[PDB]
Amino acid sequence: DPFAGDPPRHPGLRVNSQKPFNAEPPAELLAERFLTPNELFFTQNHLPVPAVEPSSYRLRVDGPGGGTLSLSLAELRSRFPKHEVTATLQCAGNRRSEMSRVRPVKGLPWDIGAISTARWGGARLRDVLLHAGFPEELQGEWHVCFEGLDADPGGAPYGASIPYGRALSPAADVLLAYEMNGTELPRDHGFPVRVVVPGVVGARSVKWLRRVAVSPDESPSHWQQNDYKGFSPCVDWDTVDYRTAPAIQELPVQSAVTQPRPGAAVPPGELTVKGYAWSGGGREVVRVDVSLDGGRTWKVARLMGDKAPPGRAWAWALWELTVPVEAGTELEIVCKAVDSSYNVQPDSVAPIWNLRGVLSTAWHRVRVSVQD
Amino acid sequence: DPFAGDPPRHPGLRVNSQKPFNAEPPAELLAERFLTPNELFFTQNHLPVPAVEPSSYRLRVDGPGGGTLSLSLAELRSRFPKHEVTATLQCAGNRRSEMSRVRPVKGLPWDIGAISTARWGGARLRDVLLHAGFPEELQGEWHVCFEGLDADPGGAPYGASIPYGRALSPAADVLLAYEMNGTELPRDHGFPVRVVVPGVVGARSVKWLRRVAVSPDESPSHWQQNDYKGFSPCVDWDTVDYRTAPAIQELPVQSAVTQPRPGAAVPPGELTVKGYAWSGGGREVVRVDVSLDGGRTWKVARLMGDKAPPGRAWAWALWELTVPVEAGTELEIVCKAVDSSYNVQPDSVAPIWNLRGVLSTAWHRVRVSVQD
Ligand SMILES: Nc1nc2c(c(=O)[nH]1)N[C@H]1C(S)=C(S)[C@@H](COP(=O)(O)O)O[C@H]1N2
Ligand SMILES: Nc1nc2c(c(=O)[nH]1)N[C@H]1C(S)=C(S)[C@@H](COP(=O)(O)O)O[C@H]1N2
Ligand SMILES: [Cl-]
Ligand SMILES: [Cl-]
Ligand SMILES: [Mo]
Ligand SMILES: [Mo]
Repeated sequence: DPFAGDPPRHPGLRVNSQKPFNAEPPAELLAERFLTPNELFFTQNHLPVPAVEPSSYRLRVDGPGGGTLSLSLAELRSRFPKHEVTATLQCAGNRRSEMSRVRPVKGLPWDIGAISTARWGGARLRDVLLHAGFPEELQGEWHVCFEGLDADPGGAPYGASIPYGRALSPAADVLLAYEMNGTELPRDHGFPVRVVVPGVVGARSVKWLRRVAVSPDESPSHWQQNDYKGFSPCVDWDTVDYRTAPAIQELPVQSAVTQPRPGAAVPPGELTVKGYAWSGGGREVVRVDVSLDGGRTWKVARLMGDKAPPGRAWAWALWELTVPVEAGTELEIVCKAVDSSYNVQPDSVAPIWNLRGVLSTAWHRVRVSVQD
Repeated sequence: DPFAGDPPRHPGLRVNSQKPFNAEPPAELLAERFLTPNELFFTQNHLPVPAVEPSSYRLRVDGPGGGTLSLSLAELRSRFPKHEVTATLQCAGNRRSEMSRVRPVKGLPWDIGAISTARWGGARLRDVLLHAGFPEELQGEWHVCFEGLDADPGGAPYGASIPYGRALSPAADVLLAYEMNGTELPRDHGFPVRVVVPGVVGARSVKWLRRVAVSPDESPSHWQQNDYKGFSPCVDWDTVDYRTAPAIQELPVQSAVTQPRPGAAVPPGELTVKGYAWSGGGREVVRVDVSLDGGRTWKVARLMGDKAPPGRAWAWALWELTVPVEAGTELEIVCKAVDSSYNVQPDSVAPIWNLRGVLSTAWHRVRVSVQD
């Protein structure tokens, strides 16, 4: 059994796949803290988790001339000044289950928790590429490809890429992280090294990093070429052409209600509605609107989190609204967020449906009742 | 009469205000060419158009030390290498009239044409600021403020600002343009010099430029402080607080059908539906979905325009779809676009309504009939 070596996990996780392991924190905890504890941080693994011996570990990074720099874990910690970045990882498949309610899709049935936040610490990718000899700017469209230590039966490793410009930008904060929420990277989250690409879909943050290579083309791996792309709602498995859409990089504006939960009965009087909101590309969320009546009237919720500099809002904003509720009434609780370029979330799922169930950002609707 | 000196305009424009002059090209022409002819390019003036004598004209630019560089038109053309940028200007109030159909708003009643595209030529703002002595990077949050030659009765000039980082970035392409579609700037469009801020709302492209100043704060002008901001649909004229929302800079994904027009009767057989689509922040539009039945089924339209580099899609994409139509049927034609960070347009206007009628990006719906 190729999965016998996997780490043990926290017992309260909402597991949707045991092998390979994929799970999300329970929604009643998801937004309980700004930083998600390492043991509740959602996990997405495509393969068995690699067992890595710290000192024999080497990160291979290909130089501009065809040579190969070979860094050990200790050298990565001491050569480069440690940088810390608090960033939210949201999986492309977050909220896929709401899509399945319209028309079945292919994929892990995530609810609203394929997203978590953490303070990451490690080397700036930028610094590692400069040390390897690359210039700050290459002419044309270049990419930085990553490969993990985890590989399938037939030898292919999980892989992804980001544009060279993003890798080199001081502002973009791309890290080769070896620390998570102040402790070392847990095995499930990439020990000893992973890439963390703030503002960008989870798929690009390659875990258990074994190689970094600069290339004129995107990563040729299956997960970069033939997956994680958005299509028209009309497209199906026989008409789908992966060359007609760009690989998902930055994600659109997103939000969900974490309290209360669907079906709940809530005491009359006052109700505190809580949730998260986030946007890709470092775009700050500037407002969250909340509705108790299915989206015909709205009030502005209160935002917490900490103002990050412009174009660098890598972390979610948690929100709450305490509102008056009348005994024996029916509520349809809805939330929607607005980002700094004023992008908004769409009303319904059907018009954004796609065969892979990714990019599910329609309003989150929660139905509950007020106790008599 | 303070407006006696205004330029004459093309006779076929859809004028919504004569003084000050505000007009849009007729929708049947809007998307007829990729570059909008200077005489049809939409015009938004807040005040009378300034009469400027070329040789006595001086652009005042404040240096880092409190000094003042003073450039003439000839020096602006010869000191700095001319750069050309094709960029679409969309006004914050575009499609405001669709908002008014839900609940009256305050503002010029634009239809779908408060948007146009042109090839601009002039000095890079960047180069002008470096010549003035500024560094490529200032610590903290800085702004570059602009003031036009046009001023109200009580002396205040039209003004706006953009973040310093945007002004200095080579990639961002901010220009002090003196040419438009190969000829000199027409008076209505800012002769002799205007700022052109690609990917950003029209309001920031200050026309008839008289001053450029770097400041730790945003432009203090009315149009930067107490206008051009987005609010919750619940907010009204007595609860509105302009300090709770950011000045609009980058705009969200947008699209509209230009052919056919509402109410048209179209021959049976085949129908070519045409329109535009655009997104702010240099984000390319990657798809346009078109529906003939009110948005329940969709087909992918065909895109034209020319692939710009990543993060620099400053120009709209024109689109068309030739579709089969049955005699004696009713059609509700709808279009929606998707940008490179996968942002999408919302289904309905009501949930994005705001008191100023700005940021109108819900699906454009056109109802027509097929002739028997
Ligand atoms: N090596 C490797 N990295 C990977 C993956 C993987 O299967 N293998 N999954 C990816 C995807 S789809 C996601 S959403 C994130 C999730 O990271 P997390 O498990 O630490 O939350 O890891 C990315 N990095
Ligand atoms: N000096 C000056 N610049 C200005 C304006 C103005 O009133 N005065 N209007 C602004 C706004 S709201 C818009 S939408 C654009 C429109 O530019 P255009 O008239 O060339 O299309 O100009 C901007 N620049
Ligand atoms: Cl997934
Ligand atoms: Cl307006
Ligand atoms: Mo993912
Ligand atoms: Mo405007």
